[PDB]
Amino acid sequence: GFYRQEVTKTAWEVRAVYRDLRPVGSGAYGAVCSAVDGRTGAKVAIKKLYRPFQSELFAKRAYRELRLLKHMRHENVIGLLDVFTPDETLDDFTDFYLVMPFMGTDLGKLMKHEKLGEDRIQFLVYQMLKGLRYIHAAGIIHRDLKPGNLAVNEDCELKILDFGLAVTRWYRAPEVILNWMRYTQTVDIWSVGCIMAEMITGKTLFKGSDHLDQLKEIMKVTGTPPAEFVQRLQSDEAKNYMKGLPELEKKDFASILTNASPLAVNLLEKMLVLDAEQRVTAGEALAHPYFESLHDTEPQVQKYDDSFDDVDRTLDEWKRVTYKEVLSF
Repeated sequence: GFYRQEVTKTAWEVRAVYRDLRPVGSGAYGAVCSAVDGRTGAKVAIKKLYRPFQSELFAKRAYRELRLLKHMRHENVIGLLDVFTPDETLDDFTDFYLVMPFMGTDLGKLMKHEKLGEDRIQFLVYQMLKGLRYIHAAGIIHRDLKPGNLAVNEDCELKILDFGLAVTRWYRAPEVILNWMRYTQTVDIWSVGCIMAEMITGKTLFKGSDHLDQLKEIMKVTGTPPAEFVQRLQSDEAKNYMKGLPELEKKDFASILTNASPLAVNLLEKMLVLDAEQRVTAGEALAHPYFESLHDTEPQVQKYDDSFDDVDRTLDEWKRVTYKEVLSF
């Protein structure tokens, strides 16, 4: 009395090298399939961009994603193995595909599926910080680091995803919630801290309903910042808001993270401070004694020039520049 049917029937056109296409995930900007590279035999992930040239905004974002992926060459940062288009000429150019190493899962699902002891947590945070140090050395800020953006394979190797293209705010720095200061690289550090805390205790550290509730939950732990920090804020609304907050003392992280080693508590105390200038950088965090047991952790990477991304272009010009990028691979 019933019949089965596939309802989403999207069509892919990929190089003959990649065999065994299998869906993995979807997204607003593209869909991902697993495949096997016939040459090396390695497992790869192929992302088909979702209508990249339906609008000038989508085209700009696809071009920036492509250039960011081409620029980064680090083991803890997702990179490009290949880029291709099935279209034969520029006038027919409508779809292009990105090829990346295949990661079995992301840290978000892993936190609910797997036991994460001290050693695996240490290694994962270690890889996060190395990838972040590489990204920051290139002058790029992730700005939206979360467990879903951290891919992990079977070897506990980690890669950062969706960087520079800026669930939503439990891992956002306080300067991102209120937009009260110019963003620095250390915003990503805050995210790591949150993630690391959630890795240790198994509970979201700062889980708020609305934005102001997020800041309430944050300052319950960090305490109110000194008035001097409030006077250096750029936003006037945030300044007036922080003025009228009742005084709150800093809570001891050992009481918060009851099942954390002293070194973990120390590193987290240096990561989760309200003033971004007082936060350790990725390199300083990597030098913490918490990572002493791991092999030593500057990257020589060219500064990323975003001027080419900000050139005002028509859709035809976006298609031509993206086509050149695709063919230049």
